[PDB]
Amino acid sequence: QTSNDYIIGLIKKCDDCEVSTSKTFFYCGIKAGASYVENDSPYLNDIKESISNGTPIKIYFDENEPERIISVVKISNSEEKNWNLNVKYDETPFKTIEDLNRSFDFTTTEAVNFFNAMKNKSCAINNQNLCIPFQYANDGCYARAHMMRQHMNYASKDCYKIFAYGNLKVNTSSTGVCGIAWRYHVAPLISVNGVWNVIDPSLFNQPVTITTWLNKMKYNGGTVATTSYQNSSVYYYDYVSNYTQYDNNYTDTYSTLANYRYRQTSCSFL
Repeated sequence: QTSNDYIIGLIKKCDDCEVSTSKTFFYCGIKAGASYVENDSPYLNDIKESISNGTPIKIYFDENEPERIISVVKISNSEEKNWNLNVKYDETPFKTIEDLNRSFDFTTTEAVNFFNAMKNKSCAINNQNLCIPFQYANDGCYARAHMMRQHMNYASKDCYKIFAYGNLKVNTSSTGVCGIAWRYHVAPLISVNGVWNVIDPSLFNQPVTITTWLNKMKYNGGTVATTSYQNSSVYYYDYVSNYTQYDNNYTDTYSTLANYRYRQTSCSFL
């Protein structure tokens, strides 16, 4: 088995995943969705060793089944250095909404135009280099949010990132049931007439309130454990460990957009 689908990062055991005597579930790097490896896989011990040492590794995924780990391999010293250079452990500065209230300000129509402009960059609508894979719900929220941030900044606007964490579940099907499960989700957050609005074309067709955004992620008994607010420069943030990843040159963003460019949402449950 071969694949061009890899990432470099930490692996964590998935505690609240489906019980199985044949598969073991993990979270790889900063993916919002779980992966798994077969229990008889000759790489399972490499995964465990990586967890014990708390070090990043390269993980390859089945090109026909993106959730499935087909191998892992130790990374080089330069790969490890480059990975470490984007990592910080630090508390989020922001604990409340009032903290955000201190360019971040959009008019109502500025917000709507921006939303629409981002929606039109979807790979499903305009398939081209750097298109944003809104059509692929399983993963990639971190890169979609960071790319939206870049486009904002070009117009001299900025945002915060809102992260939700928990047993997140959404129904992506308009007609029936195409359920997707996440450990977290992130989207840009902008100020419109003094109300913070989430900009998430992967879930909505317009700017919405935080409450509306969070409520979407409680499908089929889904729950939100907590949320975190972050500077837009923050690519990923783990509220439990304070793990913080930056992507200042949009290297990982571009790589992720490209990886998911042609992917279609795969229903986690039916």
